[PDB]
Amino acid sequence: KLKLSDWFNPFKRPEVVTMTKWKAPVVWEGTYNRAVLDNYYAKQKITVGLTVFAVGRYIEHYLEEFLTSANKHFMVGHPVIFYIMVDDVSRMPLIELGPLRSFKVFKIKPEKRWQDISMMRMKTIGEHIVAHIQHEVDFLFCMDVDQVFQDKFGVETLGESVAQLQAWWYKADPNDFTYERRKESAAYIPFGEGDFYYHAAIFGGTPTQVLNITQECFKGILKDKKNDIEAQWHNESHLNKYFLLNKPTKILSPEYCWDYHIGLPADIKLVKMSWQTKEYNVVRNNV
Amino acid sequence: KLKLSDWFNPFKRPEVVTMTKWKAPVVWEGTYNRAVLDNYYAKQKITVGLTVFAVGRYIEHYLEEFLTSANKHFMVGHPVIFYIMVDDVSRMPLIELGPLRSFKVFKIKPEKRWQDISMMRMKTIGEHIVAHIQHEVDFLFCMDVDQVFQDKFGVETLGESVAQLQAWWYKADPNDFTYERRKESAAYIPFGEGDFYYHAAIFGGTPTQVLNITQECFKGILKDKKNDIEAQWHNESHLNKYFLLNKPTKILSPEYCWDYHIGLPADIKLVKMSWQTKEYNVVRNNV
Ligand SMILES: CC(=O)N[C@@H]1[C@@H](O)[C@H](O[C@@H]2O[C@H](CO)[C@H](O)[C@H](O)[C@H]2O)[C@@H](CO)O[C@H]1O
Ligand SMILES: CC(=O)N[C@@H]1[C@@H](O)[C@H](O[C@@H]2O[C@H](CO)[C@H](O)[C@H](O)[C@H]2O)[C@@H](CO)O[C@H]1O
Ligand SMILES: O=c1ccn([C@@H]2O[C@H](COP(=O)(O)OP(=O)(O)O)[C@@H](O)[C@H]2O)c(=O)[nH]1
Ligand SMILES: O=c1ccn([C@@H]2O[C@H](COP(=O)(O)OP(=O)(O)O)[C@@H](O)[C@H]2O)c(=O)[nH]1
Ligand SMILES: [Mn+2]
Ligand SMILES: [Mn+2]
Repeated sequence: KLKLSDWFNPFKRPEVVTMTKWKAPVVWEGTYNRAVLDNYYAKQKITVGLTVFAVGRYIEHYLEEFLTSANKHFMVGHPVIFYIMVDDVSRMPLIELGPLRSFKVFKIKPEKRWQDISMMRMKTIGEHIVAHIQHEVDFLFCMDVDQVFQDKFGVETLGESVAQLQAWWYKADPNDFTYERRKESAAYIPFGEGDFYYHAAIFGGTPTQVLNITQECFKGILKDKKNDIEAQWHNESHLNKYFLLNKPTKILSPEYCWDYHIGLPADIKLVKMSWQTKEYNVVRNNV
Repeated sequence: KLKLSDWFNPFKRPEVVTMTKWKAPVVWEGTYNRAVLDNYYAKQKITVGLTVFAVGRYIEHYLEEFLTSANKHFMVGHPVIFYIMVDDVSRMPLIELGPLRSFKVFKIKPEKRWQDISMMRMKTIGEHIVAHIQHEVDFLFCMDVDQVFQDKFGVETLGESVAQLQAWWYKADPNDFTYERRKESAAYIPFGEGDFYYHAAIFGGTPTQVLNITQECFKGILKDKKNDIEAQWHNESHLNKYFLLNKPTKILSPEYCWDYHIGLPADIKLVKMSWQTKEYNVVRNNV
C-alpha cells in the first residue's frame, strides 16, 4: 500500500506551504520522488486520461501547442489517452504522437456565449465519464487549452481529487481571494472562510471524483441561472466552493500552472506548465 | 495458465479442418468460448493493436468503412489502439470512437507503384513495432483497408502468430495454390510442399512475432529486387513462405475474411469480415 512518506518529502521545500490542515500534500519541485511513483504505478498498469476543449478560434490559437507539449511532458512512461472536444473537427491540427500516447476526438455543439462554452464543459465531462472514461483510465485530468506544458508533469500529480493553486494568489490571505461573494449564488463563500484559491484551468482525480466535481459545479451553474445570477469567475467560482466543502487529497504548486507575466520569483524552481497570453479580442465573440 | 481446451472445442465443427498437424487450432464459428477468453484476458488487462494503411484513393474508398466497422466489432470489451498510416492526413476521415477505442495517425510517404505501396507496409510495420507498438500492446493485427468487419472479431483470434485462410482456396489441394513457383524468388515453394494458403489481408500475433514476420517478409522482398524478380502475389507469396517455415500458432477460418463473390456455402456460419469488391481501375494508378 502506497503511503505519503514513500514519495513525498515536505522538508525539501521548507520555505513554502507543503501540507494542508487536512494532511493533504502540496506538491512542489524537490518534494516528490517520481522514480518511486513511476515504478509503483507501472506495476498497477495505470492509464491516465486528459480532457481538453477547443471551441472556435481557441482551436487555431492553442490546440496544437497544447497537444504537442502534452505528448512530450504529460505522464511520461505510462499509457495516456487525450480526449479532444472540438466544435469543428476539420480545423483539428495534425500532430504526430509518441510512444504511449493515443487520442480520440468528439464533435461538440458550440454554445453562443463563451461563458456558456466554458461552463458547459462540466456537463460534457460528466457525460463522457459515465459513457466511456470510467472504463478507460485510472485517473483523469481536465485542462484549459490556453496553456503549454514546459517540463515533466507526471505521476506525482496523481490522487483521488487534485486541485491547482492559482499562480497570482498562492501567497494571499483568503479574505483577498476573488471568491464569489454574493450570497445569492451557489458558488458563494463568506469572508472568514476558505483554505486556498484554486485555478479552474487544471483539476483532476479518479473518474468517480471528477464526475462528482463536475456534477456539483454544473448543478451550481444551473441553479444560478434559475436565480438570474452568474458567478464572477464561472467554473472557478463553483470549483472553489466545491473544494471548500470537499477538500482535495492533493494540491499542485503554481509551478504546475505558472503565469510568466508575474515574472519568475524564488519559490518557482521548475515550471511544468505556463499560461498562454490572453487574446480575448480574437478568441472570444462576446463580452 | 490458459490451455487450448479451456476455450477451443474442435468437435463443434466436425465437417471442417479444426486442427493442424503441429497442433494449432483452426478457429471456426462454434469452436470458441469467447466468454472464457474475455474474462481471462480482462484479468490480464491486455491491450490489442491494429495497423491499417490507406494510401491514395484507398482513403476515400475504404478507410472510414474499415474504421467504423472496426470500432464496432474488433476486440470488444478490451482497450484497442488503431494505428492509421496515410499519405494525406488531411483526407483521413474522422469518426466517433466508442468505449475502449482510441487511435493515432502517421503520415507516410506514398511509393510510386501500388506494388511497392503494398510491400513497403512490411518495413513500415516493423519500424513502428520497435519504436512504440511493442510498448503499447500485448497483441497486434495487421490488416488491409479494403474490407469491413461484419460481426464480432474478438479474443478468440489472439495468439503468438496468427494466420488467415484465404477464402477461395481453403478446400483446395496445396499443389493448386498460387504459391510463388519460380525458384529464383525468395518466396519459392516447390510442388509437393505446403499446409494451407494464407491470406495477406489479415495476420497477427505478439509484437515480437509480427516483427519477425514483417522483417523476414521484407528481406525476401529486397532479395528479390536484387535478383530482378517480383513475387507473383507480393506480400502474400512471402507470407506463405514464412508460415511454411515458421508455423502459425493459430489459424482463422474463412469466416474471419470472407469473399461474398463466392456466395455463402454451408461451412460459413457467421461472417466476421468481408472483402470489399475490387475497384483497381479507380483505386490504382499503375500496372
Ligand atoms: C492580483 C491579481 O489581481 N492578479 C490578476 C490575476 O488574478 C488574473 O488572472 C485571472 O484570475 C481569475 C480569478 O481572479 C481567473 O483565474 C482567470 O482565469 C485569470 O486569467 C490576471 C489575468 O491576466 O491578471 C492579474 O492582474
Ligand atoms: C480459385 C480462384 O481462382 N480464385 C480467385 C481468387 O484467388 C482471387 O482472389 C485473389 O487471390 C490472390 C491469390 O491467388 C490474392 O489473395 C488476391 O488478394 C485476391 O484478390 C479472386 C479475385 O477477385 O478471384 C477468384 O477467381
Ligand atoms: O470560446 C471558448 C471559450 C472557452 N473555451 C475553453 O474553455 C477554457 C476556459 O476558457 P478561458 O481559458 O478563456 O478562461 P480563462 O482561463 O482565460 O479565464 C479554454 O481554455 C478553452 O478550453 C473554448 O474552447 N472556447
Ligand atoms: O495503392 C495502394 C495499394 C495498396 N494499399 C494498401 O495495401 C493493401 C493491399 O493492397 P490491395 O488490397 O489492393 O491488395 P489485394 O488484397 O486486392 O490483393 C490495401 O488494402 C491498402 O491498405 C494502399 O493503401 N494504396
Ligand atoms: Mn484558461
Ligand atoms: Mn486487400
